[PDB]
Amino acid sequence: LPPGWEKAMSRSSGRVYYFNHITNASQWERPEPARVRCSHLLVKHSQSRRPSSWRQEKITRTKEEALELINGYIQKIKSGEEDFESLASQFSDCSSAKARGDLGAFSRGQMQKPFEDASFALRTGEMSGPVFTDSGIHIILRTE
Ligand SMILES: C[C@@H]1C[C@H]2[C@@H]3CCC4=CC(=O)C=C[C@]4(C)[C@@]3(F)[C@@H](O)C[C@]2(C)[C@@]1(O)C(=O)COP(=O)(O)O
Repeated sequence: LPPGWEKAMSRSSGRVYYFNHITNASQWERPEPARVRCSHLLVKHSQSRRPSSWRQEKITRTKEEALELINGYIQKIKSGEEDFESLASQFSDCSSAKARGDLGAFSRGQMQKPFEDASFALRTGEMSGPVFTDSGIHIILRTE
């Protein structure tokens, strides 16, 4: 399949699914651009390189607590209960929250590598799983 995909077996149901080890995306169905546009939702934690945001002057949550928050947001976005944009605007620990998480367009070479690799491995309209950087934990949405 496309870059980074492996076949796996559901631990609960036993049904085949597909997992991407670059984006941390997972899906039931069987699955590089010079520039991409992405949005993100960042949840910071106490070990983030800058443990502060517009939401909270001192970010004290643990990495484990941050991951739980990220996992919950992913659930709500995938279920359609919430839009990615809505959750980014409300809960992202990044100044880009004011722009619905939009970071604009970019080529490779500009940023932290796990974020870059995930961004360039996503298809248009596809969303990542939890992506870990020195900043915290990200959900990334490729928009263009
Ligand atoms: C890992 C994220 C993603 C970064 C952005 C990727 C795209 C980009 C390309 C550029 O050419 C210039 C800027 C951006 C838009 C980008 F690099 C930056 O905004 C920084 C981003 C969000 C980031 O590193 C961050 O979350 C820093 O947060 P803290 O510093 O608080 O730890």
